[PDB]
Amino acid sequence: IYSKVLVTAIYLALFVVGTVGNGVTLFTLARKKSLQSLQSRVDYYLGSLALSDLLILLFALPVDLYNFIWVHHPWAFGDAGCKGYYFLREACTYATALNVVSLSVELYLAICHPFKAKTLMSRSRTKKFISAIWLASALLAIPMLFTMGLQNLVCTPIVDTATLRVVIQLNTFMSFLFPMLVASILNTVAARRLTVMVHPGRVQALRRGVLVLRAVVIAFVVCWLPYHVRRLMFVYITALFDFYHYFYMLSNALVYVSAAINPILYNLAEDLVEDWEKARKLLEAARKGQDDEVRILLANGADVNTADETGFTPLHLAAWEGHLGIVEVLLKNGADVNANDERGHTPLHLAAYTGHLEIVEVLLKNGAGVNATDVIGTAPLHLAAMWGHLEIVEVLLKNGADVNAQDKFGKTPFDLAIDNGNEDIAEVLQKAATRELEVLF
Ligand SMILES: COc1cccc(OC)c1-c1cc(C(=O)N[C@]2(C(=O)O)[C@@H]3C[C@H]4C[C@H](C[C@@H]2C4)C3)nn1-c1ccnc2cc(Cl)ccc12
Repeated sequence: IYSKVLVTAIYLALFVVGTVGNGVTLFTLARKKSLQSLQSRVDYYLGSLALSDLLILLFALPVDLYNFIWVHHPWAFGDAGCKGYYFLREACTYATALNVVSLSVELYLAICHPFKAKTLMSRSRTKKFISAIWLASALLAIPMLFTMGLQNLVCTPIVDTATLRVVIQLNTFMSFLFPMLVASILNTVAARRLTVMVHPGRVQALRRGVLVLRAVVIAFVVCWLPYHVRRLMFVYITALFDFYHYFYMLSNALVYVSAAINPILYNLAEDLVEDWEKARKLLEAARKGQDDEVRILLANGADVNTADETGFTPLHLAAWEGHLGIVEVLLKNGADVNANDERGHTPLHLAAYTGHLEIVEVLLKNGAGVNATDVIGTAPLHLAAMWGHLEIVEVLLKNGADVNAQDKFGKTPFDLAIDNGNEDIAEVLQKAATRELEVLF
């Protein structure tokens, strides 16, 4: 009896947040206009999946909560509500299945037949086609009007178990399993081709669409499998009989919980990957040298102080690749000049390494740590003397570089200069050293 309240509270909560959630999602994707066509066509399929979820929450859930609340009470929705409850529930399972299949085809064609896709696909055609999806869904659901009926009050099948075993089997085959098999094959083949095509506005959309499709396909199996499993049992199939009763109950809730959380989830997940893509784009743009792309991303709201798995900020990559323009703009939008990575390298280490003179100047001008030492004990002057960048050694020494600094290997930059046959560079450190001796006295 106590559980009834607990289930009610949970079931009511799922209803209000589920209806409003899917409603907001429906109204949002409606207003939403994207320049990339596929972005739109993806959102059309995401609309009809939110509609399918909303219908089930408005029409089906309330009937269940009554069936749960009033156990073994008369069916109080008439023969119309009886036949209709299963029509809508069957009409939505088809709609969802045809959407995830239609979406996966459009996204397969995009990647694997682009110059066949360009000549076939359009926002208008997708919109007109998603109508056909809901028609087919309604026509495929018509048989459930005749299978279910009212008797003595129970909304129970009004047809033989033989004829009923057929429809349940035909339902589960192409409202599930067929879509699952088609979605996973097409999305796999496409995703493999996509990761190869990497090894532009349209190309961005594809990576988004493939993520979306893998997210909805995983969300589709977790929700509808225990349900369709439960259905499949009726067709084929004690003390555990009462224990297998819990599965039936658990499978219903799952369809509802999923349908209610998916909007709250998708939006939560979209935000994270939305920024994760911006940050990933900035790092690529910085290292590549697309000074244009960087400008756009920083305005968009990309994190100036992003990092790699290694701990390479954009300023590390720009300084390393020697993109003075990108270095200048990164510092302009408040990049950490003294930022460290795993090995403990600052940008000034990398600009002294590759030997970009003016970047070394800019980093120091914007307050770079001149003596900054890494894990191995190495400093920027070690690296300039190592590669023999005489001009960089000059400015480093000029900006208060420690000519004496030794590493873990017990080698100073003076030694490294000699050890690389850099006769000129070595001569400058000797001069610099004896000057430091005289001020020390
Ligand atoms: C022989 O059936 C099973 C055997 C083993 C496990 C089962 O479910 C966990 C089932 C099963 C499936 C359905 C099952 O899927 N009913 C429906 C439903 O979804 O509500 C009903 C009946 C038809 C038309 C329509 C849609 C389908 C199939 C309404 N109902 N159902 C059950 C039938 C009879 N007694 C059961 C007792 C227990 Cl403890 C659990 C399940 C039972």
